[PDB]
Amino acid sequence: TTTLAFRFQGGIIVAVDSRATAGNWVASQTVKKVIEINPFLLGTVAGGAADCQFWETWLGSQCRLHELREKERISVAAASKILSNLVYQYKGAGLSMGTMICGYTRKEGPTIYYVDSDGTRLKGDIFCVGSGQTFAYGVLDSNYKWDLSVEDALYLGKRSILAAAHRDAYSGGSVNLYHVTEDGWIYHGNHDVGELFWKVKEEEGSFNNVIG
Amino acid sequence: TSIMAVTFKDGVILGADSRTTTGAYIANRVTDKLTRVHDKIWCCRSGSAADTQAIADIVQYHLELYTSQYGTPSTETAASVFKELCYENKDNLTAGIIVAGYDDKNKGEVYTIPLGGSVHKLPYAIAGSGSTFIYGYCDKNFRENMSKEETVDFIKHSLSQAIKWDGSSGGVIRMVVLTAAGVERLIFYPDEYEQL
Amino acid sequence: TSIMAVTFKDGVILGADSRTTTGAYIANRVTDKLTRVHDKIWCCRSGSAADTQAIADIVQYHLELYTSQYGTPSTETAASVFKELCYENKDNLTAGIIVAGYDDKNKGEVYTIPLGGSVHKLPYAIAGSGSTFIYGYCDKNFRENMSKEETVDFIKHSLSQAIKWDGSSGGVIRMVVLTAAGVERLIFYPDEYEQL
Amino acid sequence: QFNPYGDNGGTILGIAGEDFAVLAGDTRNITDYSINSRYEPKVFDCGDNIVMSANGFAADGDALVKRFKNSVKWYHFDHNDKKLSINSAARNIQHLLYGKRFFPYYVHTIIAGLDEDGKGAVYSFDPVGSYEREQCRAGGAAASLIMPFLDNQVNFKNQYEPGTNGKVKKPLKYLSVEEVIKLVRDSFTSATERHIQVGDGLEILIVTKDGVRKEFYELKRD
Amino acid sequence: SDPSSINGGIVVAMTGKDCVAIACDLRLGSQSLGVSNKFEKIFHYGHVFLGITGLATDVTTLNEMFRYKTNLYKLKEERAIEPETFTQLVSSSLYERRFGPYFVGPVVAGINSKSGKPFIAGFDLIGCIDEAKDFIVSGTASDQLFGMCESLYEPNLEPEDLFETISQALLNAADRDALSGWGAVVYIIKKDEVVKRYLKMRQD
Amino acid sequence: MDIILGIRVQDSVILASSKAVTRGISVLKDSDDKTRQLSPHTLMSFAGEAGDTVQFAEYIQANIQLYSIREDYELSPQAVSSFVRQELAKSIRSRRPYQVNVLIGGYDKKKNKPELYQIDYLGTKVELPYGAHGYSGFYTFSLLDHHYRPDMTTEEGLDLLKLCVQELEKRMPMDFKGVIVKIVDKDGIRQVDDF
Amino acid sequence: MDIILGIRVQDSVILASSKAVTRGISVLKDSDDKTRQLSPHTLMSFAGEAGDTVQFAEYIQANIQLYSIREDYELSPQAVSSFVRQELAKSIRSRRPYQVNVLIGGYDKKKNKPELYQIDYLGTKVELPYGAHGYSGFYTFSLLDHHYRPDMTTEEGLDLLKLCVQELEKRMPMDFKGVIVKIVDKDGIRQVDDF
Amino acid sequence: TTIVGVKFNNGVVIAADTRSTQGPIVADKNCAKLHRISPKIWCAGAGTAADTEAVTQLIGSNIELHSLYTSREPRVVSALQMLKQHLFKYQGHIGAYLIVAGVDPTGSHLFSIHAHGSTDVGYYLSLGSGSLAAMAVLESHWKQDLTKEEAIKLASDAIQAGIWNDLGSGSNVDVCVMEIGKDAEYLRNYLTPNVREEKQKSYKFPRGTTAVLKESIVNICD
Amino acid sequence: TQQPIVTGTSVISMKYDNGVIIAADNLGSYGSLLRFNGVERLIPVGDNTVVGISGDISDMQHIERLLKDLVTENAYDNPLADAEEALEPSYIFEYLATVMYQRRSKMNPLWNAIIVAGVQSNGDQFLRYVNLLGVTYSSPTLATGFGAHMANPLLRKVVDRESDIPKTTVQVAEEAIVNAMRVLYYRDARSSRNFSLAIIDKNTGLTFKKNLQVENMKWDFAKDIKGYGTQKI
Ligand SMILES: *[C@@](C)(CO)[C@](*)(O)[C@H](Cc1ccccc1)NC(=O)[C@H](Cc1ccc(OC)cc1)NC(=O)[C@H](C)NC(=O)CN1CCOCC1
Ligand SMILES: *[C@@](C)(CO)[C@](*)(O)[C@H](Cc1ccccc1)NC(=O)[C@H](Cc1ccc(OC)cc1)NC(=O)[C@H](C)NC(=O)CN1CCOCC1
Ligand SMILES: *[C@@](C)(CO)[C@](*)(O)[C@H](Cc1ccccc1)NC(=O)[C@H](Cc1ccc(OC)cc1)NC(=O)[C@H](C)NC(=O)CN1CCOCC1
Ligand SMILES: *[C@@](C)(CO)[C@](*)(O)[C@H](Cc1ccccc1)NC(=O)[C@H](Cc1ccc(OC)cc1)NC(=O)[C@H](C)NC(=O)CN1CCOCC1
Ligand SMILES: [Mg+2]
Ligand SMILES: [Mg+2]
Ligand SMILES: [Mg+2]
Repeated sequence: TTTLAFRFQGGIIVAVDSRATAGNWVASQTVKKVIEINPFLLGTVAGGAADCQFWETWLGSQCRLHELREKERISVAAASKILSNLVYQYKGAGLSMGTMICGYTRKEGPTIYYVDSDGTRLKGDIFCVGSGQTFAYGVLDSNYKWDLSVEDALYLGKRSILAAAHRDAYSGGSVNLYHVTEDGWIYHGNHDVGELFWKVKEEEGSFNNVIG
Repeated sequence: TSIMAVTFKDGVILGADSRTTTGAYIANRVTDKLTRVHDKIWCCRSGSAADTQAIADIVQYHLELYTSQYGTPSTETAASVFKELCYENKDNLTAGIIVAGYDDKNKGEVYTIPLGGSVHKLPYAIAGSGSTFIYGYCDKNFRENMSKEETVDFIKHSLSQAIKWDGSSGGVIRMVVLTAAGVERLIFYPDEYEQL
Repeated sequence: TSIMAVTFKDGVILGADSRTTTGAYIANRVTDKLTRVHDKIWCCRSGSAADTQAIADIVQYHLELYTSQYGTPSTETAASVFKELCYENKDNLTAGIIVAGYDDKNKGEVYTIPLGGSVHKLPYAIAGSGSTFIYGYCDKNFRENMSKEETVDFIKHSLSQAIKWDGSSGGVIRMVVLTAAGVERLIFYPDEYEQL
Repeated sequence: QFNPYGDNGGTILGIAGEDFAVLAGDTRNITDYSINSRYEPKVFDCGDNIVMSANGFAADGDALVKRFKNSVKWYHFDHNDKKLSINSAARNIQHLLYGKRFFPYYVHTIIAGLDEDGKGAVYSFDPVGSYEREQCRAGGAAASLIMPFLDNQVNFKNQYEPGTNGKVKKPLKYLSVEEVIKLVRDSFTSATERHIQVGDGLEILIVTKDGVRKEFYELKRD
Repeated sequence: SDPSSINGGIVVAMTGKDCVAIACDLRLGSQSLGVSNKFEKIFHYGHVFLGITGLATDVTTLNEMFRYKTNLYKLKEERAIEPETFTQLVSSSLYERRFGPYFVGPVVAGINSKSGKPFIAGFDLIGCIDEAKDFIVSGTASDQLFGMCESLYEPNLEPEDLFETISQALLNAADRDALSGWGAVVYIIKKDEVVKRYLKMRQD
Repeated sequence: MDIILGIRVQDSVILASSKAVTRGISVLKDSDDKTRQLSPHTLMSFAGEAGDTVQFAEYIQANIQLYSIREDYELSPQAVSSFVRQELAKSIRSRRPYQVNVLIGGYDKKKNKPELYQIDYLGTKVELPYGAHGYSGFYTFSLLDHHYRPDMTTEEGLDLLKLCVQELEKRMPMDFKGVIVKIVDKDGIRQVDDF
Repeated sequence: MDIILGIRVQDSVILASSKAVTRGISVLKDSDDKTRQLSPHTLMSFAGEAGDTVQFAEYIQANIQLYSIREDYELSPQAVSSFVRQELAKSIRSRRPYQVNVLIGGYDKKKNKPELYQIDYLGTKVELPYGAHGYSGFYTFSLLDHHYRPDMTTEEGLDLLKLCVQELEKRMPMDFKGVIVKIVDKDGIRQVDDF
Repeated sequence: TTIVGVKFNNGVVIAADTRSTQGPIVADKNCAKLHRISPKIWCAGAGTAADTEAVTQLIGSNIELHSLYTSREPRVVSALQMLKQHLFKYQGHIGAYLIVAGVDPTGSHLFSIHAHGSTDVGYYLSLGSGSLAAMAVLESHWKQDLTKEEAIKLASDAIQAGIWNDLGSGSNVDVCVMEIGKDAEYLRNYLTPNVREEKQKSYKFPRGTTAVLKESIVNICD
Repeated sequence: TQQPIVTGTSVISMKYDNGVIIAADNLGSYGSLLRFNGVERLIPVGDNTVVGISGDISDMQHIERLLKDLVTENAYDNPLADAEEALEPSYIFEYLATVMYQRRSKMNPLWNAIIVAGVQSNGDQFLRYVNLLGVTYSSPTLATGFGAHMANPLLRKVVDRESDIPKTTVQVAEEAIVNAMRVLYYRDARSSRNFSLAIIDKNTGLTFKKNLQVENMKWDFAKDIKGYGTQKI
């Protein structure tokens, strides 16, 4: 995996790859690494596939029970802490999870929370998680500004995954884009790296290391 | 240890050496490895002293409680209680036990219980470290329905060889005779058996 | 392996089973473990087949070269060459060899060479995995200055028991008779020896 | 030390069509270099038009299928004989597998059937419950041999339209049951040639709205 | 620390009607990190072609070594080495390093100039020759290549058809392996002409 | 030893190399030059095991300088890199291998072209437009994939290099105390003093 | 988690705590506050195993806050530290111990005295004029042995603290992204925003 | 592997399967395990494939030089002695398990050599992963005074047992008959009971399916 | 976590036209020591099933007791205990298979390989295997231990697939089994000459044969074999 999400002027961008690995075996190229918890909450997942899949789906159930009981949508902080407290109970047992709970609420505004399987929980503006996080960071950090447009921010998130998909052997397949606003999350399509790479190379004039 | 039990015409005889070792040091050279679990049901103990001892004590307790309720137990029943302990606690036990007893109906009987916890009813049985050296001898020389004197000679000559070759075995040769007559204890010293 | 060599009135007899094992599989059930290093100096091989084989070949080479220069070697000389190889390469060898030969002066002689590389001259010798089960039997039954027929019976009965108890031993019982008369090969099949 | 796992070999294969789905699997069962059975089926009809196979360690595989079959039974009792949809079955299986997250079922599971729109569906699982719906999946020992062939022939990967300068991709289309069974049979004969744990026989379970049909084919027995 | 799967890569060779094809990917990485997308694994000495997968330092070392040996061969024999002879030379050289081997999976391909017969061969790292009528595979996605070749291949393919088959075998195998891909090269070899094509493949 | 980068542009090769020499919980030096001039138009940066790095670098330097005197002629960057690779290729199967990774930046005077070679301690040589050893690559490669163009000037290359160093200073765990930058071109080797 | 310092002066306790949160070869965050307010006049900084640190800190915080509500009274820094020590002393002989080291800086309103306690994950409590956990101590203790005076002002204490941070930034291998400084005195807890 | 050797009236016959494996993958479906040491001394090899090839060639080379030196046809015991002394020197690290057989002026012979350098003599022998399957057949059907045609049948039947029942053995049966007074006849692929069935479909692609980036003519001439 | 102590070797079996045959030698080995020679490893359950067990003998004796107890439990409140509601081979197998897998799942296995041979109430042949891991499989021929490597190849020459079962008579099937037992005696170092054989036929019922011996053995060729290579005497 490679997953990122960053805060900016126009809300939150969230981008993930779609590759699953079993060692050097490519298990899948079409996997979903963004879980839609509710119309205002997203959860990215990296690490052990089942651990991620099982506990994030479980998190969505706990968030549903919260709004039934409290007649109010759960905060991004509270949602992330339900998950971080859960994985902390399993600390040492060998769970592998690198998640990012992204969403908007009235009291918080746009918020991102990094949560991982050894109990770390961090609020922040920019995070990259997964085997190819460093590759994504390289492109994202060097082009990031708060004043990015929704159009430019979406592209930077897409381009940062593409960069990692290229270099990281354990990332690729396709890019899944999301945009979180005050009105909720908006899906911005699946982008296959098979076509996206050559499209980006030609139009952007980048990737000169590759035989064109 | 070298130990053995042998059925014969009038009943059964148990036999054992008297050497207990902690490494190459002989902790006790006059050990009594023949132990009573009931009036006419005895056993030979090989392997861990502590384990065989703890087992024999529990068996003796069970058979005493059996006798209080249901009268005298069979030799098979005694062996079954031994087995139950040895089998169910096989992971924590190093005990090789030969059970021998005299009923009036069933006459002499010998059951051997190796490390695993399996039961094997036999005409005669040999066990312990020193038994390896006398499989050849005991097989060639054993006969069914021997006399008391023949069986005593068979055990004496066998354990004599087992002792001669096995460093872990030695001292005196204790024996216990189980018949309708009663219970008889025998002993044989090095000066006698060594020069057989 | 079960192997043995026994001196007697007219000379010496070597005896062996025929089972070669790779684990619990019998690779060869008709092995010839009795090997000639000289006209009337033979040896029984136990332990690693490859090692005992390589050694026996070197000894055969040395004794052939000895004969070319100094005439017929003694049985002691043969055992000394075996020892020299086994002792000096003890770290890399798993070989238990019994050397047996017939001189006209010294008559029958038996030398046993265990793992260490030590030499031991004996009236008779037993070795290999299956020998453990017949120490008792062989000690009780061996006599000095036996006849040829008595010694053949002694080896046959002994190896029969060794085979019966040892899983690593079996097949046929090969024997080699070394006397002034010459060299005689004998064989004995399961149908005969099993029911002794 | 006692090792609770073993490898019973073999290989399985699931392909989804427009109004059907197939789940195929060789009938060979092995341990180490020995053949245990030349015909031991591991593709099962579990009711409600769901076929299932859990290839890898047969003991764990049989245990899982047995539990899922039982899960279907109690779904009927507890919910007024309602039909278990393929998507619901998949989620239920995830919980079965993940239930033993820290002492897993050593099996690559595949189920096949029809979705609630009547279209062909193949779901595939890892040993600890991770799952994903696909048009195509090979599982088991020879999965690495078969899977790329399926990518090429079922999903038309790396295939471009002739004369379009590698610009237009070959268009995706559903395959007929006749064309799918051809790919299955060629996949298994190819896998039999190069993998020692695959052979003896091939058993295919086809799932349409009408029910579950079976087909058997011989494979090389070496 | 498994020499055969640090750098990654694949080679595949096929026979056709009066022709042979040999192909390879272009990736060189250090485990997860992709480093170079220009690293070719196929070399040639006269008309004999050699593909080499495995540890990249040895791929380079062996190429330089076989160039060395084939050059001296040509000077003394006064003729170019043939594929059958070269195959033997490779096996000898690899087995010479029996207890300290080059961690490679070489593949010889070429047409015998005298008889005109298409020839391919593979080796394990220790020199064992694997001769084949149909095809030879090598590298981190060898399982994948075996599965692709065994299904896609058919005998007596024409050069233009053979190109399509070998290319599709390599591409679809490479996409299921993390350490292979990043570009590909295919050599189509006829009796007295050789065409080299760079394939367009997904760059992840 | 940790961070060594290389960027080949239109008319030159630029090598950046970290200044920190750490041992244990102490930065012993923050002005270390992790490079040697092999010849007037060839520069080699290095990183790896302590002691091995300099010992290897100076050993190569001595050999190349010996060649230059003997033939009264400068060896090409390609030739030097091939020599270096072979030395490392021998090394790896020695009793104690050199654990040294290197970048060889050189200007070929016959071709009038800059050349950058990346060679690891195994003897794995590759010619690249941009290179890096160690953990640096995990950030810089993707960054350069995006921002690098083949026809850039030396000044553009330095700005591109600043962008790498900034990213490393932001995301790398260890303090590497900045970098020493050196440029290799037709006029030889020179050091950028203010970086 | 890595660098946490503490300096008790005449009328206050000053806690410095590094901002870097690193995992693997990536600095995930450079603005992390490694402290919790246990009560209005008691502050606890913490460092150690990931997850354990915050989980422990918040657990203590909850307990102290519960006490404050129940008794309508603030617990003394000595009492809080004794409670914390006992929790760690239990922890160390648990199935999975908290691997957390803490500094407890507090102002005792009854004594009108600042107090600094250093407690490691074993439950080893000590009252000190200045304290540190991890590798920081190996530099700061000797530095403070020299420059520290017991009658210093808060402003003098901050300059003394700057001298520590400078030394750590110079000699520590890892980039800890500066520190967040907090002062505990008679008027409560406040943060120095410009450091 | 599965390899066997059987003695008969006027000579000896050896046989072998033709499967080569790397892990569970069949590397070669038709490799030659029967090796010529001299014209009338042949060798069947099991174990590490390169070691059986290399050791047999080396000894074969030295046997040829020895035959020229002595002006005599080489003997089986010479090959046996040279092989076992070589294998023993390397303490089993050369993983060659051989069945050596042939005819020479002394007569007909049949031996087996293990990797560690131990040799056996026999009328019937079998080595390799399928030696137990083969030996089962040999033990059931072997008798004294076999004819040539009976020995070839018994030998090939023993190899078949390995082919079918052992996963480490497969494909075809190679045989070599060495009779006294006659030339040794090497019967390559004596039986071929594992022919691949016709594929269901031709996967010949439409020309232009693969996308290309560059073309160039390669110069092979001077 | 166990280690087997006193062990039983190969159990071999096959189907024929009207029923099944199963056989197993009477040896209880103690490592390389051939300790016990009177061990019965075929245990009949009712008059229509025989369970053949290899591996640890203490665990075998435990399984004996479980089967013995299963017959008793089935008879309780069951007027048709010797008729329609009698114990089937398939019932007996599934019970054991459940136990074996439960024990391996608790990391405390019954260290055995088991073959349940029998004939169902409707005349169908039942033959199925289960081991310490809870692995189950069925085939026309089944064997444990060395039997799997040596017996199965021989028995599969008789019945190679399902369609060969009606073509195989009890005379042919029994001859193959007895031959296989001889081959195992030649080649298995932990086997004995004495063995037991059981035939469960749908017509003639259960025939249990005790104290059989391996006979017609070829040993005569041994006398000609001299040395290990270059020896003539
Ligand atoms: C990239 C590809 C790194 O591999 C991502 O982290 C990716 C994330 C992801 C998220 C949701 C769904 C699919 C994939 N992770 C994987 O693909 C993951 C990598 C991984 C494997 C094993 C691990 O050990 C704890 C940690 C990470 N791959 C898997 O989970 C694969 C499909 N499953 C297995 O390997 C099955 N194992 C998992 C561990 O338990 C034993 C069985
Ligand atoms: C002979 C010596 C060897 O088999 C007998 O079995 C003999 C039997 C015996 C002894 C006394 C009373 C009744 C029966 N056994 C011993 O003498 C025994 C040797 C033995 C010790 C430990 C074993 O494994 C657990 C197996 C055999 N000796 C002892 O038990 C002595 C008293 N104690 C020790 O050696 C200390 N042991 C305790 C157990 O753990 C290892 C260290
Ligand atoms: C009985 C079987 C056991 O002591 C005999 O000693 C017998 C002696 C013999 C056999 C054939 C010809 C002459 C003499 N030995 C064997 O059958 C022997 C058993 C054995 C193997 C290895 C040993 O340690 C090195 C000790 C005993 N069998 C073999 O040598 C067989 C042919 N080979 C193997 O088992 C493979 N070994 C090679 C050596 O390293 C371990 C694996
Ligand atoms: C059967 C097939 C065993 O499976 C035979 O013994 C066969 C013998 C053979 C094959 C071809 C030509 C002559 C003889 N053996 C193999 O094919 C052999 C199997 C094997 C692999 C590894 C082993 O561990 C050392 C032992 C046996 N396969 C090979 O030798 C293949 C070609 N090479 C490798 O697997 C790689 N070498 C690397 C160096 O270490 C040995 C394995
Ligand atoms: Mg990638
Ligand atoms: Mg004594
Ligand atoms: Mg086979």
